[PDB]
Amino acid sequence: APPIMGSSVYITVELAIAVLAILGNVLVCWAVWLNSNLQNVTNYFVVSLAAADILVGVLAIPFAITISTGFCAACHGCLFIACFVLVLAQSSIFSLLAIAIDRYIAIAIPLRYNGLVTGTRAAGIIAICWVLSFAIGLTPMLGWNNCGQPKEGKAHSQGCGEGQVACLFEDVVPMNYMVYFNFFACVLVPLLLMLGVYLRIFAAARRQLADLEDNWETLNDNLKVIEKADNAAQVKDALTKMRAAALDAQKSPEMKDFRHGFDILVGQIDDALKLANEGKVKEAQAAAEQLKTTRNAYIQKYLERARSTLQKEVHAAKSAAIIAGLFALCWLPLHIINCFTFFCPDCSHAPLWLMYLAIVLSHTNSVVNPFIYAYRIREFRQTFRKIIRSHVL
Ligand SMILES: CC(C)CCC[C@@H](C)[C@H]1CC[C@H]2[C@@H]3CC=C4C[C@@H](O)CC[C@]4(C)[C@H]3CC[C@]12C
Ligand SMILES: CC(C)CCC[C@@H](C)[C@H]1CC[C@H]2[C@@H]3CC=C4C[C@@H](O)CC[C@]4(C)[C@H]3CC[C@]12C
Ligand SMILES: CC(C)CCC[C@@H](C)[C@H]1CC[C@H]2[C@@H]3CC=C4C[C@@H](O)CC[C@]4(C)[C@H]3CC[C@]12C
Ligand SMILES: CCCCC#Cc1nc(N)c2nc(-c3cccs3)n([C@@H]3OC[C@@H](O)[C@H]3O)c2n1
Ligand SMILES: CCCCCCCC/C=C\CCCCCCCC(=O)OC[C@H](O)CO
Ligand SMILES: CCCCCCCC/C=C\CCCCCCCC(=O)O
Ligand SMILES: CCCCCCCC/C=C\CCCCCCCC(=O)O
Ligand SMILES: CCCCCCCC/C=C\CCCCCCCC(=O)O
Ligand SMILES: CCCCCCCC/C=C\CCCCCCCC(=O)O
Repeated sequence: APPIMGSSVYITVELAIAVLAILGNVLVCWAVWLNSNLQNVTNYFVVSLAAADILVGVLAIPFAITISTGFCAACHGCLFIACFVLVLAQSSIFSLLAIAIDRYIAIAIPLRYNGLVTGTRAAGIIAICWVLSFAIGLTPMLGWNNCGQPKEGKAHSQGCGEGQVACLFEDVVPMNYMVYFNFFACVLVPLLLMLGVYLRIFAAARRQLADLEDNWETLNDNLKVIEKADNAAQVKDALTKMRAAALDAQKSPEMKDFRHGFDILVGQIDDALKLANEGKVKEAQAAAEQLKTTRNAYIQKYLERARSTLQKEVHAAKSAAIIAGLFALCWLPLHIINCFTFFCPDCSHAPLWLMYLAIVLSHTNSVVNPFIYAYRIREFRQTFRKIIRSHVL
């Protein structure tokens, strides 16, 4: 069948993908620019991500279309249009790796997060990572290429000029770079680091929610113990434990009542302890019952406001992990095909239709991030609606 027929489907699909990558990711950047609530360090790596996805539809996809033709070109010039998408894919990994780290710092040390993780530093890291993306993505241009052994039978068959080659990806980029350097070192290892960072985010979250439920139990159980105690020493024991678990939880209009609610609580425990150390066992049990009023007015509201925040931090970590995981679902096929081309020379090269299919799959990854934000993030969804209603409609 004529090559232009199959090539037309691939090109139409690529262009259709390009439009969707530019539209959806320009919509993300427009939301982060307008909504002040969306302006945080975590969302500055999202804009770096969206920028990389914008450049895929504007440059990487046009470049991919160009190299599918095998047009005659200067080898190093063809080497650039073959390696530019590696820069964009490398930038996406750095951002994906920074979001995972930023979400870990947020849940592992929320108190020193505002000073440690600032916007000006996020900008310096984004700039640093973008430069390194060009260094890593264009390494073949520094010498690790196949321009020293061009297929001159292929170049002559296509009427190429002196110093030109038939611009094909696997003919100018060595496969040991794509497998050992790009896939294993620069794509796989970083994705494994993310997997481990997300394992520690969720581990730190399950632990903290449980430890807050342990204090909530240690208080009420010690209150029940006092309501059934018999002497002043028992009461003094159940209060010594409660004071430890109270100050332990202490560690805005809401933070003012949160600090007042614990002053009352810890103070009321001091009230009962003095009586327990004075031999008054009845007056101590009565003073401890006033904690039941502080509990149903301050403590139970704090426990639930802290439980909700930990849940909101887990929801966001999951949303971030769905973005890095879908990056693997889209890029692993094309990487796994390169491994078969590289590791098994006795295997038939994957057919051209599977290459196209794997190539367009890697490009659909630049369309899906705006959908995860709109689906899994309430603030992004609302801001997308505002832009669509006010400007696009
Ligand atoms: C700011 C952005 C939009 C500029 C984009 C410039 C791009 C399209 C330019 C920059 C370098 C250019 C390449 C450099 C060298 C060659 C070798 C020549 O034998 C074939 C064209 C080719 C392969 C060029 C194609 C177009 C190219 C990739
Ligand atoms: C969710 C993702 C990671 C699963 C996708 C795995 C895909 C890319 C794997 C599964 C089976 C693989 C194929 C199995 C057999 C062959 C025949 C061989 O002569 C060329 C490679 C080729 C054609 C493989 C290419 C890659 C392949 C299609
Ligand atoms: C941990 C996961 C997500 C990373 C991906 C695993 C990759 C590296 C694995 C999965 C399947 C593997 C391939 C399975 C079969 C073959 C055929 C063999 O003759 C050469 C090695 C080769 C080509 C393997 C290379 C490595 C491979 C591509
Ligand atoms: C098969 C169609 C003919 C032209 C081609 C090709 C081709 N063959 C590959 N073996 C290949 N491997 C990659 C990868 C880059 C980063 C990770 S995997 N690419 C790039 O990904 C989209 C393609 O258009 C190209 O830009 C590849 N292209
Ligand atoms: C295709 C079914 C319709 C749904 C569309 C989505 C699925 C597209 C997936 C693969 C298309 C490529 C199929 C494989 C084409 C192989 C061509 C072939 O058999 O080789 C030519 C042979 O040399 C001469 O007979
Ligand atoms: C708006 C920013 C995006 C600009 C992209 C411009 C659209 C170009 C799309 C595909 C270009 C592919 C050209 C193929 C080159 C080979 C042609 C030939 O061999 O004669
Ligand atoms: C805004 C920054 C502008 C710089 C953009 C980079 C443009 C040049 C990119 C790659 C240079 C490769 C072209 C060299 C021709 C190939 C030489 C050869 O094969 O003999
Ligand atoms: C590091 C961030 C800025 C990088 C922007 C991209 C500029 C181009 C980078 C490398 C170009 C190397 C290829 C130069 C062509 C040389 C051709 C030859 O030697 O025959
Ligand atoms: C072959 C050299 C290319 C440079 C490597 C590119 C891939 C980056 C992989 C790991 C970088 C590690 C530093 C980034 C932060 C993650 C560290 C961590 O696990 O906490």
